[PDB]
Amino acid sequence: QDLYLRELKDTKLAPSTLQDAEGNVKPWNPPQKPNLPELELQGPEALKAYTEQNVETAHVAKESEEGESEPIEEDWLVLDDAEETKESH
Amino acid sequence: VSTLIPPKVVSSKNIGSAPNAKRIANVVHFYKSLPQGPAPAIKANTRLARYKAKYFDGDNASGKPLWHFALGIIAFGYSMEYYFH
Repeated sequence: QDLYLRELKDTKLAPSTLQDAEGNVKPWNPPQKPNLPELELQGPEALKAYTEQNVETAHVAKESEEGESEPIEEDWLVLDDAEETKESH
Repeated sequence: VSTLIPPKVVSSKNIGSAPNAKRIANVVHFYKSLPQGPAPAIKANTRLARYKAKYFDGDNASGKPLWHFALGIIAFGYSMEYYFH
C-alpha cells in the first residue's frame, strides 16, 4: 500500500537526518546536540546532588572508643556511690 | 555506657546499716551465758546459808522468818525482863 509506503518512508527519513546522520536538525531553530547529550547528559547530576551523592562518598566511619583506659579515679567513685545506693537500698 | 556495679558492695556496707549494731551486740550477749541454769551451786552451807536456802530464795519467800524474827524480839526483851523487872 503506497499510502502506507510513502507515509512510512517520510516517517523514517524525515528524522533520519536527526538520528542516522548527525546533520543536526533543519526545521528546529535551536540546535539539538546542546539539548540532551550536552546539557541534559549531566542532567541527572544536575537533578541529584553533585560530588557527594553521585560520587557516593566511600567514607571512613568515626572510630568510637572505649572509656579511655582510666579505671581508678572513677571506679573508686563508682564503688563509693554504690555504697551510697546500698545505703538508700 | 558501661556496666554499673552495685551487686557486690556489701563489703564496706555491713558496718553502716542499723541492725548491724544489734547483730554485733547479741553475738556478744549470747556466748558467755550459761546454758540451762548450769553452775547453779544449789546447796551451800556456812551455818546460816541453809537458813537462806529454806527461807530467802525466790521459791519460799513467805513472811515466816519475820514471824521468827518477831518471836526473836519476843525471845529477847522478856529474858531482859528477867534481868530487870
